[PDB]
Amino acid sequence: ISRHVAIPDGELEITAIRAQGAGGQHVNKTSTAIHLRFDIRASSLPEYYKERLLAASHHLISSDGVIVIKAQEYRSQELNREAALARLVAMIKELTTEKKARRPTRPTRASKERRLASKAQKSSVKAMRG
Amino acid sequence: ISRHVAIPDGELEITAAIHLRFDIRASSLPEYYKERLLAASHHLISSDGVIVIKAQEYRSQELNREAALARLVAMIKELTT
Amino acid sequence: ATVNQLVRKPRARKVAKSNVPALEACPQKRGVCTRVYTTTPKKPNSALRKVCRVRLTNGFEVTSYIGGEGHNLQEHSVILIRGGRVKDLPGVRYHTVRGALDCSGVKDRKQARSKYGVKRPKA
RNA sequence: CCCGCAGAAGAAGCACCGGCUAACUCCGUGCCAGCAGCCGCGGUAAUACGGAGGGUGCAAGCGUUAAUCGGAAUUACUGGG
RNA sequence: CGGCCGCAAGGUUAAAACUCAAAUGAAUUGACGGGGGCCCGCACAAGCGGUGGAGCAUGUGGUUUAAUUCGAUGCAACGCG
RNA sequence: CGCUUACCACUUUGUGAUUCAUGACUGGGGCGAAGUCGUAACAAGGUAACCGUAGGGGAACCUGCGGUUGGAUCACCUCCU
RNA sequence: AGGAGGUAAAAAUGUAAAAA
Repeated sequence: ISRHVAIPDGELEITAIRAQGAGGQHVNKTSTAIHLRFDIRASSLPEYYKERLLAASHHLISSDGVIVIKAQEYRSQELNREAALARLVAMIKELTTEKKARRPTRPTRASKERRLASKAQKSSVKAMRG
Repeated sequence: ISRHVAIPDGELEITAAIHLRFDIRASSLPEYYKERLLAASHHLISSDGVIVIKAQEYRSQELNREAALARLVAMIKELTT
Repeated sequence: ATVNQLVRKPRARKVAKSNVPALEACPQKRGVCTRVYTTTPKKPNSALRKVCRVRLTNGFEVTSYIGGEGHNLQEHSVILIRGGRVKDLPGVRYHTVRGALDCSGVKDRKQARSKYGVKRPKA
């Protein structure tokens, strides 16, 4: 019902390095406007939903579950900062989706036409000794 | 990063040996998912939103109290997605 | 017909398919026996059949039938298997020998007790 | 192997009973539980599920499984289309 | 599938696993046909007056109720028992 | 006797043949129907069906060409002699 | 009695609303 964004201030490690690709001398030098976060598995906010992120095979997440997302879209670092915070809630909150199994099924009116069908063959099979 | 808290026991119209409860529409969960809640056609939900819950298999009174409430929150999480 | 055709190509003996490919000329076989579940028979009948999936000694995963009320198998317990189809659940063609290593006899079978492997109650 | 003691003492179960295939009723469960080589039996009277009584077969053996030939003139030379 | 042939499409030769107790032929009695032939009925046509719209009486469904007794509930139930 | 030479087995290397396990995924099949879409075929099945071939198309199937009968159907109204 | 012409129109499904 009630749900509110948490994003533990400080619990999420944030690093900053230079970008890739082409783009003059502003992308190889002071291009440290690019991010690369670190969300260890030791964080554990929900605790039990947490173990489902770890055993969950996926990219942008190592074997130890450090969760590393390298943001590279624009020059502004505050843009990739929010662009990353969005890719986390897009990865994290996309795996929270605990789809319902809710099974199985069962015949409702099979016996209402099948059983009457056989009962109609059970009466025809009387051809034998008089 | 999106702390979940589905707090039950609030605006309820739980009527009832085997429960037949309703859910009030004029409150609980706002317009973005309320319209998603008011746009479901499965004939369990009426044309108002005073939803006719017909939970009858969970025999006992207090059990069907929460089972129909379970029928409520399950229908809610499906329509709040 | 027409003998010259016959001397070139003799009368073909129909190589019949053996109904139970557990192991040819083999009366019984044992298995690890896993997967105890229940599925529905076909159009004529209507019930719930308790079946099992056995890993054979020669390595053949086949499904068998536990004939009787007595359920004495859970994901393990090695049992004995004999051939016999039940024809209602298509896919199964073997019977679990009731009176095996870990499969005991069924209770209250006071008539026809050789089958279901129940010994005689002296009283 | 023979003589002698000899309290019946110490010595009978197994399958099946709807038709095929010799042999029937009652009770409990209700297309549920289960049976079966084949057709199939079972939705509150089940001559077929379980049990009981009685019956039939065979016998220190009786069933079930597996395998071969037979039935199969459904590889037909004998003996087919 | 392999071989063979082919510009290609593909052709020719020809499996098995698995699955079912059926599948098939001729013919017969029916039944049905937006098949044909013939014939009848307020079936249609030619007319007249009605129901359905309104109010009320009465029966039913649904709903409600401590109970709204139960059964009937296409034609052939519903001013029915 | 030692040594030497030819031959052969184990071992070795490289490269083929065949067979058997296994492989993400993918093709089609059988089986389970208790769902969804349509109703193609069986009557002239409501466009006769089927066969081969080419193209088309969510599905059955549609269409063109050629072929087969394993297809139904001959009621009436005008008129000559 | 022989005979020739012409005369015809679109229409699915049988759990079908009753379960999760």
